[PDB]
Amino acid sequence: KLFPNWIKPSDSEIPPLLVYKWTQGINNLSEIWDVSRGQSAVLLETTLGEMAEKIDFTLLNRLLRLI
Amino acid sequence: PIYVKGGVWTNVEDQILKAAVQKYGTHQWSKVASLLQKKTARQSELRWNEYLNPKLNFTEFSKEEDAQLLDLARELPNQWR
Amino acid sequence: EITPEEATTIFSVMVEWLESRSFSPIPFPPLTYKNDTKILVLALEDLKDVYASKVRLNASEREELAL
Amino acid sequence: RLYTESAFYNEMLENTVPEIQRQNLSHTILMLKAMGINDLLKFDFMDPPPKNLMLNALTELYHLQSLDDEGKLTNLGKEMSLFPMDPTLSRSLLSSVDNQCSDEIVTIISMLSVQNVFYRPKDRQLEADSKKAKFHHPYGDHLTLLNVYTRWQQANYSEQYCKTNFLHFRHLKRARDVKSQISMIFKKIGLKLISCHSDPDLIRKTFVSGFFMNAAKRDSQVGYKTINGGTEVGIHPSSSLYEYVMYHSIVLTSREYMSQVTSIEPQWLLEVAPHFYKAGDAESQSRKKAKIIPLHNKFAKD
Amino acid sequence: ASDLSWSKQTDTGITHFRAGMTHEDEKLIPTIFRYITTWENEFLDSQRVWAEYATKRQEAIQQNRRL
RNA sequence: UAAGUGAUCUAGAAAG
Repeated sequence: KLFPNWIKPSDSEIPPLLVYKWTQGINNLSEIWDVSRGQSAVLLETTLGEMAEKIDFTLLNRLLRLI
Repeated sequence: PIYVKGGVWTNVEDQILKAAVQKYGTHQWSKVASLLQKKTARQSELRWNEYLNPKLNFTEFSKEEDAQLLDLARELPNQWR
Repeated sequence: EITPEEATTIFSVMVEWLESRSFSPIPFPPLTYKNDTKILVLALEDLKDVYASKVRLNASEREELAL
Repeated sequence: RLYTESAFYNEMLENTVPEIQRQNLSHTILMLKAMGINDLLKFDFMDPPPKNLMLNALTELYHLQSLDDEGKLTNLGKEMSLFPMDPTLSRSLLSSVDNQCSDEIVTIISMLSVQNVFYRPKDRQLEADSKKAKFHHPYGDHLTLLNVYTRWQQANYSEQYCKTNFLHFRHLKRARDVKSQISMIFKKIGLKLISCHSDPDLIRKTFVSGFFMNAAKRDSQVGYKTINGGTEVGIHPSSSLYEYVMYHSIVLTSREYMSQVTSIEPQWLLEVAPHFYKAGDAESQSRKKAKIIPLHNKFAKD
Repeated sequence: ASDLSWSKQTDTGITHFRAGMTHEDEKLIPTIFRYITTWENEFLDSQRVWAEYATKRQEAIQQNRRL
């Protein structure tokens, strides 16, 4: 149980399936759609730009030596 | 018989490769490979890069150089290239 | 690019995380495994997946297949 | 006769065959050794058995420690010969006080000395299987035998209780009389009769102690592979398991099965029979030899 | 092909159908999209069938049989 | 106070 549930791609569920699940999760949040008491939702999509392309081996090495 | 390439660098073979390199230069590795019936292009190029090229050195390291090395190991962990 | 302070912080974070998890690290794989063979079979299968379709193969490809 | 007169006169063998050519000779060799017969090959049988059957049975008795390697009786082989029993069962039963479960093992042994007590009619399988499941110990057919006998002797018994639970009264009654006769021998020879408050590990260890050569391991290709001879075997239908088992019986039909099976920890196989589970005795490195090597290394030394 | 200038502002109900891949002597070639189970259906369906499987597994356990 | 009018691109020859 290294990688927690929240990491998507490897889950053993299909990308459309994943999407569907995400949607379900969003819906199933407790009183998420209320706009009465100034309730305000925000969804933040962003890309971790060059996430692999600037991993330093030193730091990476030490990190791995943890796991 | 046709087969998959590999094996070990016999001295004659090495010499031949060197000759080829003199002839065709360090970026036509296909031709040089072809010249050697046993060894591949990639293999050849690697060999040239690693062992055979004269602008490398295999002289032992001075104490200062040893220090530099081991210090590098300490600081850059096993990024040996 | 990484400031050493930043690196340190990162290390602290990750350490904290696994600390919270009781995450025992992955060992260097010995001769112990009942799965070892099974594991091997997966990797080979994956590799084979490249080569089952394309009948005409390169030299490198051929070598890989042989291996 | 649904055959020709010529087939009767010429093709049928005269006699089956005498019983000696249709047996394992494990008990017979131990008897001949206790009688003082050194040369078993030249014992004057009216019809001699195949020499290989005698040699295999000498080898088994050496593994059980009843004989030494020079083919002489040990203290254990002399004590074993005093019991009117198979050697594996007798040895399991004698040692059972050391493992604090002699009372339970005296029951299991008496049950193994009778036929299968569970009735399963062809057209009434589901009701019969459900009644057996009242007594069934998962991964533990030998413990299932203990549970049925204990219920059969319970105060909650009634006249037709065996019929209403699909149990053969004749076989359970025979197992009781065998248990009483066995218990009288335990008292006569000073065995100590003992039990534990709660322990299925000890019963399994005792059963291993006699039956360590009748072991099989779960494997992906064969279902199960026997420790002795490396035979591909299935579990016999009567049992569904939830990776090592001991079996009472090897059943040969059009396929090979093992019947009457109890799960065992394979560390206990190494502990209880280290001479037999010596990795040198295992040729090459097939699935069993391979799985024994992790158990010795990764699951025991470290 | 709805009203392109309006459609940019708000979603319209589809009003006008353009002819896509046409032909003379138009035999109504069926699409592929009709013969693939659309994802939502697949997922509700999945939930059903897996639930069923779960239930029967329990039945098997209770009955002590191979399902 | 409760239907179906209508918008219909192409398009073949050479040499490679």
